[PDB]
Amino acid sequence: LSFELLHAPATVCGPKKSTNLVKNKCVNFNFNGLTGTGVLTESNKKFLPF
Amino acid sequence: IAIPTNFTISVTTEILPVSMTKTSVDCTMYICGDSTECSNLLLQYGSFCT
Repeated sequence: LSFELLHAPATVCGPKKSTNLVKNKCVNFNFNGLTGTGVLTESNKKFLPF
Repeated sequence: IAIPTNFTISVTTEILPVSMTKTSVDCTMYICGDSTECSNLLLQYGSFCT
């Protein structure tokens, strides 16, 4: 298994863990690279699929 | 000389502002959001928020 790091966009990366703590908890959060801090609450918004 | 033989009663409107909107800003929440180390850096600037 030979590994090469070209300048092209990196494609193969290993798996990533996951956990959740949803309501009324001040949490540092990392959603697929979107990092922040705050309280997570269920929403009525209607994001388009993409 | 010229003397008036009649009169008119005129109602005219004058408009004057008296108040603004009372606004407040949480200096820390505006500048640093909920980042602890940004707040620590902000303490280095003294009493600007106050």
